[PDB]
Amino acid sequence: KFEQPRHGSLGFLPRKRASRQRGKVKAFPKDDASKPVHLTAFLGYKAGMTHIVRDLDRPGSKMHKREILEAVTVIETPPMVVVGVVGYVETPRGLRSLTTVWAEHLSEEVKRRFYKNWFKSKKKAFTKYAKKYAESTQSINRELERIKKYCSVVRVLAHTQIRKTPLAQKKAHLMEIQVNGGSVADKVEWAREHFEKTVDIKSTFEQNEMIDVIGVTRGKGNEGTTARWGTKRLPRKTHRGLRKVACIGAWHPANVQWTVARAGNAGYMHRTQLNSKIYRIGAGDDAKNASTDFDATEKRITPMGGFVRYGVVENDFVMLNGATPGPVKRVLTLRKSLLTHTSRKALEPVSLKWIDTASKFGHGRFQTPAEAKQFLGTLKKDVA
Amino acid sequence: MKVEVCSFSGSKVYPGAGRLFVRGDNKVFRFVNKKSESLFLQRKNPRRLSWTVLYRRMHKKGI
Amino acid sequence: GAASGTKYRMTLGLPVQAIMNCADNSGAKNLYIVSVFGTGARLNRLPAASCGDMVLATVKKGKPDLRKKIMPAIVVRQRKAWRRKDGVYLYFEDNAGVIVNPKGEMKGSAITGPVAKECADLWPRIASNAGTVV
RNA sequence: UGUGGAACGGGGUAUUGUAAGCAGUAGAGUAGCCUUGUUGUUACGAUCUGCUGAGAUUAAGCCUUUGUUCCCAAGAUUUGU
RNA sequence: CCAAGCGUUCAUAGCGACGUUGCUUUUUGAUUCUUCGAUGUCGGCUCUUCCUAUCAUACCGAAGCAGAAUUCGGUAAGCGUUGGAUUGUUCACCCACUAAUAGGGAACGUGAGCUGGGUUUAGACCGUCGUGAGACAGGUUAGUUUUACCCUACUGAUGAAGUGUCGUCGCAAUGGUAAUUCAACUUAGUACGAGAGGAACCGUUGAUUCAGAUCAUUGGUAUUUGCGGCUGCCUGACAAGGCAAUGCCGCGGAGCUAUCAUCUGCCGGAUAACGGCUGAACGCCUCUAAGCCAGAAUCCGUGCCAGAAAGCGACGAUUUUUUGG
RNA sequence: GUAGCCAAAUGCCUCGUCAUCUAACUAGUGACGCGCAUGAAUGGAUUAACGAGAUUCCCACUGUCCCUAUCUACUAUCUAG
RNA sequence: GAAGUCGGCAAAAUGGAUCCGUAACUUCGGGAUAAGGAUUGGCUCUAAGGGUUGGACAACCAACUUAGAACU
RNA sequence: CAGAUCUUGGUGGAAGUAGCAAAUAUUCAAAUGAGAACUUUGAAGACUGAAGUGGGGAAAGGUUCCAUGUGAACAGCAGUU
Ligand SMILES: [Mg+2]
Ligand SMILES: [Mg+2]
Ligand SMILES: [Mg+2]
Ligand SMILES: [Mg+2]
Ligand SMILES: [Mg+2]
Ligand SMILES: [Mg+2]
Ligand SMILES: [Mg+2]
Ligand SMILES: [Mg+2]
Ligand SMILES: [Mg+2]
Ligand SMILES: [Mg+2]
Ligand SMILES: [Mg+2]
Ligand SMILES: [Mg+2]
Ligand SMILES: [Mg+2]
Ligand SMILES: [Mg+2]
Ligand SMILES: [Mg+2]
Ligand SMILES: [Mg+2]
Ligand SMILES: [Mg+2]
Ligand SMILES: [Mg+2]
Ligand SMILES: [Mg+2]
Repeated sequence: KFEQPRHGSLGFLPRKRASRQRGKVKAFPKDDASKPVHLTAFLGYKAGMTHIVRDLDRPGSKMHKREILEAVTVIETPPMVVVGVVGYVETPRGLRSLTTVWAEHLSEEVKRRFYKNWFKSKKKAFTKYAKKYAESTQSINRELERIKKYCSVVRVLAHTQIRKTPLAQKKAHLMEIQVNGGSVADKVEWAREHFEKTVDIKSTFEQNEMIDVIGVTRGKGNEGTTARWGTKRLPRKTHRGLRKVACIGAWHPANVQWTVARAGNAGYMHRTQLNSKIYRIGAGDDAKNASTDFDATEKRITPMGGFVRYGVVENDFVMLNGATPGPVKRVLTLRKSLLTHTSRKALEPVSLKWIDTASKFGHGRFQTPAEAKQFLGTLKKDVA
Repeated sequence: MKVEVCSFSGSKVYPGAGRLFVRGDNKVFRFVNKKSESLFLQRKNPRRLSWTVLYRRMHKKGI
Repeated sequence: GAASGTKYRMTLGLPVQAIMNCADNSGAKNLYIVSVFGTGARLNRLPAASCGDMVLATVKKGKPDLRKKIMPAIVVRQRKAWRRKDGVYLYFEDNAGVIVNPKGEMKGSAITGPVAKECADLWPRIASNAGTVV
């Protein structure tokens, strides 16, 4: 009596710690053979958040042709390197990996992924495989041919160039990225040609595209039911504590039910958030990364003082609208959308008017070093 | 995309910075942060606080 | 409902039992919020109003004729800061409303003090009698 | 033994709000001595002004560093088609 | 079920006596089978789940121009079912909002979960009763709410290897699963209607409730004891400090956090009710007889979460010139 | 059953009836009284002052609440005994 | 801003002193700190209020208050 | 003797578990020693703050007083005390 909806979703169970950190693509987009060959996912690094001003183009809206302010998330996306290919055969027990073909040479950062102590090891990871590649170059072609004959699904092995980021970790992140497009033979040919080659973010995604972001959320440790599940605080008078659930079950079933809120792990969980819109695909080689057609000031996408706990973004980046799972510097998986988008909100072209680059280490008031120097004039340190 | 000026500190107010306070006598105040807003509500005179620009303009700081 | 269109979500500042100034010349001074129109169902949650919202109120201080009865009213000012779609957080010095009939027509004829833009766009009768808007 | 690390130092970014010291008749005034003055010396005086957007703090879960100084090429356990 | 009848006219649009067949009862009662070497006792709060006897939401059927209103009528429990004044209360009535404020079960769900307003018979007052001690289809006031450290369950957390070792990348059986409702505007002063008036599918822009994150902005927080300010006393003064169980005040980065902040939340299949097609029997007719379509917020999937610690695959290197392999 | 007093800490019926306060009260206060079963030192009525007594309300105030968040110390926790 | 709850339980708020001002009612004693207002630092001054003591008076010594002003 | 919430004694699982968290608070060096978080000395930082954690008594205890030694038991950790 006095009904209320249950607290939290039974679809996100169990609330254990994720068995991974990277962020796993659970489902790739349906393959269309009529399209050209392309990648369906990319790996980036969460650099930080800022906000933009843009003019809204939404007829029928009170804010049509008016300025809106929006929080955005900046993900640093240097080009990934294709290092291999995996073929999967359709079977009555699911997809099965038939075989995996690697590039002749693998860089050190990807080879660090195969070790817990790369430095102390003998660095013997693909040394015998590499010799096979340069003996006759015939077992490589045979393995690729078998993927063409069998293997309805083809995925490239691609790794990040984490050394180009300011991260202290040297071990690169490696993932299977499904190749969608025309024909299994063309997938394998495309993959072989990209061995040891870079694929960059603008060849995967485009401006205004709607994508999904997959990552592991911020760790929270344990939490009681009040914060883990949102249960009501018990009264001040409650003996033996109030941050709990008063009644965790009836008589009969003489057992605690799985649907009752319990204290436990409250973070570090795997989530795929849908419908993040790409507001900008920045280029790491141009000094007007954060400039607009209305803000001509030559500035890049790094706030004053650098991204807090990240550093300077010197590579390509994406400027998704809103929030993403996980903390600054966690690797995030960007995936092509499984849905079709025809709504006006999804289809509207996005043209930014201004990107904030003030310090996020406080109440920063200057967008650029030059603006700070002009407003304040000269200081005791500036003169000498 | 116009940039306002704080009613207390005189600093540049970019979009999303601070809060806007509209007083009962229809006078609108723009504050760049809570410090400026709090000081204003403490009846402080910005011309008496050295770090503001009203104090600097009045006292001709920086020639 | 059927004011002039729609209103964006605004931080609610005036729950039930809140008392706000009467900003009109209807003879009232002390609107006491009893209910908020459009409030759905949520256990233990108090109905709460923002600027532009129609509420039901009683008059606690003012003309004896206006008291002891429930009347519609519109919130025109609030102290809790809310966020405009352009990213500005704004607030007024006080909480005020004006007595209206269900259609939204003002019982009084003049409004003292500023009036929120959200209230003005939704209710043209309030906009006609408003002085400075925002 | 490495485009290695660490501890410091420097720059940036932030926070506060103008350091100590010295000077000034700026100062409500007051009291002693004189050539007695629209700068009278002298002493006391909350405070004020200037050097001084100063000084302090700044990773502790900020950014950066070709600066400096040190350190590491070590031991122990287990595991085989 | 029966059909005398009301329902100008038509016994069963909707009402419907006398009889008659059943279901349920959360009603006290009946009984006395369990418990008297002891199963904590009302209500409220909290929290979960189940039923359908459906208030709202989805789709359908019948009566009369639309418009509506009723039968919620038939499927259907997926998803909702509120804020108060009062009742110790259950019940109930009242002010409101709302799409709607449906009814029940879970040891009359829920006290090592609380609370203790009810009950609470020790203190005490009253009314009636009693010669009295005392009593009560009554009223009143004051009256200790104990223990988990065991097993299991549940929530999270590690983990041995005979099937070589240690890694990297994966598959997916099975379990879980999620979205919800509203308003305004276009359609449209249009279909329709003598007139008055007056829609619908769709579309758009917003919003409610819920769900999962996040911290650019804004707000809260302060041992940043970061900077400044203040009182008493103490280190002879200044300066610089200390003590005052965090002395006190302003601001206060970082972090944490807010429905006080922002972001994001699909489409496929099979159906129910019910409606059509080809077609008979019962030589005609008729959705059914076999079959084929269409069809709901239903069900089952894809999508989302876990990943079998005794389900599995691809791949890399295989104690190194000591010794083991 | 006089003077008084009362749905009273005494009225079953009962949420008595009227009025007042409230948006809304089975509360409370004021009245009313064939009062089941009020009533005169088994003391009746009134009463300033006093009360960690009971009861209703108003202002102040506020995390009681909307709706929760944050911080400190000691635990819990891991270790030796 | 009591919507929470049986009930403001708990907490908050008030608080010293000086000057203003203080209702019903009353056993005339009270009620009463009723209620309700204002002020309060530091510094530099001014005025008044007492004692010892040398020839109408007086140079120190020994002193403590109260009220006010200006500045900040 | 299997029972009597049997008697007396011994000994289990619960378990290396509950716990050993009031009364602001300790740190450095030296000495002694087989061994020092706890002894002693010096230094620092603090507290009781004269209605004392100070200095005495009455009642009660009865050698607890002092020196020199010891360190099994006791001082719920330790022990050179
Ligand atoms: Mg208690
Ligand atoms: Mg920040
Ligand atoms: Mg409630
Ligand atoms: Mg499944
Ligand atoms: Mg001391
Ligand atoms: Mg009465
Ligand atoms: Mg008599
Ligand atoms: Mg424990
Ligand atoms: Mg108030
Ligand atoms: Mg209440
Ligand atoms: Mg309530
Ligand atoms: Mg209290
Ligand atoms: Mg025996
Ligand atoms: Mg026997
Ligand atoms: Mg025995
Ligand atoms: Mg223990
Ligand atoms: Mg003390
Ligand atoms: Mg002391
Ligand atoms: Mg002694």
